[PDB]
Order: sequence, then structure tokens, then C-alpha cells
Amino acid sequence: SGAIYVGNYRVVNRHLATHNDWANLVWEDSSRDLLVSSTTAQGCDTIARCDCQTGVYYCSSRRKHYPVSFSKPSLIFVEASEYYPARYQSHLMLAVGHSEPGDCGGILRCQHGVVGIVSTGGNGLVGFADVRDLLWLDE
Ligand SMILES: COc1ccccc1CCN1C[C@@H](C(N)=O)CC1=O
Ligand SMILES: [Zn+2]
Repeated sequence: SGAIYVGNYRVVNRHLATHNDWANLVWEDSSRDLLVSSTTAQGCDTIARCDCQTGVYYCSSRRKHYPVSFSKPSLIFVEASEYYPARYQSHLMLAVGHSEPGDCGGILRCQHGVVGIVSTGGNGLVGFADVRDLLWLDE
């Protein structure tokens, strides 16, 4: 689990969104595994606006933050899971790192701010849904 809190937005994995998220919906995209809802309180996270390919992510199944090198956002085939059939997910970045299903939502960040959230993984890989192109999160 986990979310990004920027301005009056809450960014979560679409597959982990709550009823309150759907009832206060701003935007959602199944192909990216992202959903954004509105919040009453202002958040403290800032979004990175950069082309970093190195950063640090939070892994809840280890209670640890790990430095990683990650690929550029792209269209990647993701195996069937409890939440989606096998399909191509867009704007996804891959790295070598530990992950388990409940690690989705952990933040990946660089020197500029939040880059994205854990969305996929298995067998010593972790994938992150990029948010750096979502310029409207800043206004
Ligand atoms: C960190 O995630 C994992 C790690 C190990 C094994 C599996 C996962 C997550 C599996 N997935 C992929 C998600 C998606 N399509 O974006 C939906 C889902 O349930
Ligand atoms: Zn950066």
C-alpha cells in the first residue's frame, strides 16, 4: 500500500483504490495502473520533473529504502495477477530490487522529488508507474 500526496491530490495504484477514492475521482488509467482522487488537506510530496534513471524506493516487505537504477518509462508486458489479466502496461519503469504484491504504492524518488510508485514485480524485479509526465499534479 501507499500513496503520493501532492497539493490536493492523492495518487494511488488503481488496483488498490478505495471507495472514497472512486467517489472523489480526478483521473484514472487502467493501462498505467494509476488513479488520482481529491483531498481536503494539502500534501507535502513534490513531483520530480526530470529524466533521472537512478533513485531510491521504499520496500514495505523489507522495511527498507533501496537505491536503484531504473529503465525509462515504456510499454512492458506484465503477467496476469489477481488484479489484471496479462497485458501491456504503459509508462512503466523496471529495476532490479526486491518486491512482493503488497509493496505496491511505495514511493520511488530522486534528487528532484517523487518519480513514481511501485506497481509490478517478481523474481528480483520491481516496476514503477511513472508520474513525471502528469504536469497537472502541480496545479
Ligand atoms: C510489486 O508487485 C509484485 C511483486 C511480486 C509479485 C507480483 C507483484 C504485483 C502483481 N500485480 C501487477 C499489478 C499491475 N498490473 O500493475 C497488479 C498486481 O497484482
Ligand atoms: Zn530527478
